[PDB]
Amino acid sequence: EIVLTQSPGTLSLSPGERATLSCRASQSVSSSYLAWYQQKPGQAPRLLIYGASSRATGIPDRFSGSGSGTDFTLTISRLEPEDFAVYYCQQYGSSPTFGQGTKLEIKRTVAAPSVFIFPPSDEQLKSGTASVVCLLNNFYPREAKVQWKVDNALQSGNSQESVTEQDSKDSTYSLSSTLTLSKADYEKHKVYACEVTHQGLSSPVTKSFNRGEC
Amino acid sequence: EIVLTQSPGTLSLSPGERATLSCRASQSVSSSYLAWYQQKPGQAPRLLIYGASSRATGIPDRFSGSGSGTDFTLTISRLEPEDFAVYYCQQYGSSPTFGQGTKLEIKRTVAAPSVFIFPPSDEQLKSGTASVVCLLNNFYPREAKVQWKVDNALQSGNSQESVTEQDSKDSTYSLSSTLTLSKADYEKHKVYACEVTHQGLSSPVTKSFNRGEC
Amino acid sequence: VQLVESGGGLVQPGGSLRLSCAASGITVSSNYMNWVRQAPGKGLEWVSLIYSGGSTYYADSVKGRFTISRDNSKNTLYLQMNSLRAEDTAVYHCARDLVVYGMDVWGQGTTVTVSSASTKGPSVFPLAPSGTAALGCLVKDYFPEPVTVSWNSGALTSGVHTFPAVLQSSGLYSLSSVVTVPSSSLGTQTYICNVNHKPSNTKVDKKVE
Amino acid sequence: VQLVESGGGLVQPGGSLRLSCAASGITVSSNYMNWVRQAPGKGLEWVSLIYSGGSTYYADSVKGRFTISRDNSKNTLYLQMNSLRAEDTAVYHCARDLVVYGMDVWGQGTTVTVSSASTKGPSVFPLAPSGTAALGCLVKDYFPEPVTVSWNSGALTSGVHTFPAVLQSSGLYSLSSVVTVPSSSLGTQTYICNVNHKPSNTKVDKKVE
Repeated sequence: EIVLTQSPGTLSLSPGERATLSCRASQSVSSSYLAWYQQKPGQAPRLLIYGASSRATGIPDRFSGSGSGTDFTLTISRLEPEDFAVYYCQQYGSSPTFGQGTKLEIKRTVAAPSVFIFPPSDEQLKSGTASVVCLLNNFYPREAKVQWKVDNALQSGNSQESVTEQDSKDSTYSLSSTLTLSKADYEKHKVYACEVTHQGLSSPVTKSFNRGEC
Repeated sequence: EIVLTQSPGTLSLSPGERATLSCRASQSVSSSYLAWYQQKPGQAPRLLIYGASSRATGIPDRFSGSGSGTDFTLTISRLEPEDFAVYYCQQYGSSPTFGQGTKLEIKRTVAAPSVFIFPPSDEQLKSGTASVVCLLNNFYPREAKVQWKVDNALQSGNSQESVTEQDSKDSTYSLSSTLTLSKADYEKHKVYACEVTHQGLSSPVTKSFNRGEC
Repeated sequence: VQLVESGGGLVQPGGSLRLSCAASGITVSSNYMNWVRQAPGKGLEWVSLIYSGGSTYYADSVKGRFTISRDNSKNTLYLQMNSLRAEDTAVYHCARDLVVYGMDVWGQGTTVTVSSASTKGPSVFPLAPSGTAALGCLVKDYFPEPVTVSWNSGALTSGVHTFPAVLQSSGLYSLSSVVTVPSSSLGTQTYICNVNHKPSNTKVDKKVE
Repeated sequence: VQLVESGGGLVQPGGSLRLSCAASGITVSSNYMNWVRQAPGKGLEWVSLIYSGGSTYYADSVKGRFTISRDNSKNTLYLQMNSLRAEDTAVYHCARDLVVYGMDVWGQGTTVTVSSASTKGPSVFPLAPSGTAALGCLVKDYFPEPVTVSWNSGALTSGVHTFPAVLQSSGLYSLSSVVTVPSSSLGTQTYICNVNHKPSNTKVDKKVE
């Protein structure tokens, strides 16, 4: 079957510049079936390119397809604000197949995060489960690492993360890493730390608390 | 494909006697897919025989199947009143196909019809259409002929027939024939004859009227 | 153990409709299932087969216009019909196929009527006589079926014959209902047929004299 | 020119549901029509194709569980989902394929969720603090989607961060909502998060201190 690998996983550029998106097929592929689509959050996709180089009606002049065989390239000459979204490529043999997707992202000043750690609320410690939340407020770039340490012991597989959409005001990100533990296993240690590693920090910041200490 | 040919189309026998319904297949056929069904007037079919000679549960001993190759026969050893219905046969290759159906009705005496003819009402002659009705009441067997003579002109393609189900009390049928003409074509002629022909009549009886004579 | 059909009604030529078949006693997802129709006064006609493994089979008369499907959580078989024609007018059954053991469970079925007609009411004209006398009523030009014709509001039944409707060239139905009485009673007993056609909210009571 | 999807909702694992796609501006029976779903935070996955001529094609992940149908006069494309699983939880779109000219018309879609989950209630725990300070509210163990989190009944908006929900091992969602305020205003301003989960008839105002 046909498989379409889009590169890169996410492209990071500022307005006015030129984006060069890459769609890659697994075998030689016709240039008449390879459509490009644009999808903005919470909306259906928009057809941008069809065939391989043709603008759908109502698609302005900044958008342009190219390529053939196995490598095809959507290119946007001069980026505008409304062009930051996700872009998929189509190919169609016996049936349609899509690519995984490429994200556009606003490059900004390399900004350090704001690192906070919270202990479990006393209410939740009655229910029998402890959630230890670590907040990283407004950093850039999106790429960071949260490492939970419990009594000088690396924590693995018991945390979960989530991130917000690139903020429309200061074009930065925010992350929430939740460590979940049983009340019994919580009461078995003392030092809970969250050591963050980001490009805006000269050395890894570590916020921490000690259990049961006002 | 497979095509099934039941014979006879209409089998007439009295209660008690033995019924031999025939089903004919257009080509060689496996005895393992051939079923018989019973349909009483206004009821969904009932599975009677499956495979070729196997009674479905709830079906009495009086029913019994047989046959192989291209000819098969359903056999009702001793008829009963509730066995007077239509009987279909099934065969099946890539998909099911059925037969045309055999009607099994009561065989009674040779009772002669009683003929009546009706002119179009004055109310309809205001509408602009003339329906002339001829009635044949309580007769057996079902096989009869109705002929319209308008001024001794045998009328063709302008009449219709319908017949009641064999009556539950005396095992007799009844037929209705309607001659639809226009008010102008009706008033062009005088004698509207309906000449009936049946086995209970030594010679055909005609009932007729003269248009506009009280 | 039951098979109950729904969805059947009136549709114009070129329209569509979907027939429901709610099952209890057998699970549709685990059976060969069939759709078999019966045109008026005609024999049975297989239409749609569906394997328990999703594979489907249709007769050449409805290929490309019908679609058979099911719904396991609800335990209901469906038959979708598109681009309907007049010939498709029939009563439709859903039945379980055991292939080698025949079809052992049927549903009473639903009635489907395709025509480009409307839903009008019938006119009642009389049929008057001149050793038994004959008189009757003509219920002509009405769509759709049925109508109900009694005599004397149900008192007169001995000797009554109401006929099967005929579908005229106009696309409208028409039938006749008669009764045979002793000739002498023509001047003593009053004869009135009773015609009701629920589709058109029409009820008529006509005196034959 | 529109494609309007209906039918989406919650289904237990192993149950069945049918989705609708109402059209205007294109006539469905003449077009290639496609069903394409999108799981939360995933990409586009092609699901079901249907030719103008009725030929069907399915992706291997749904072959045997999904049926694609239409209906000419109702101009509505359908998708029958059977034996649903957890993976099929997604937003489901219908689109008009022009093959070479790609898919030029799409619908905003209807959301499908699959889970033996129940409904419970979102427990709201405080995220209390002890240059700038941070406080928040942990909304934990509610299902299904979604919840609305405001602060000071809408007054405080500057610096608020409502995180997208994560789905825990129990089959239960959970998210956090935080706000950064000046470190001094801790003793003077009252901070209460406002949480509302309409499915479970649950609204909470928790004070963080």
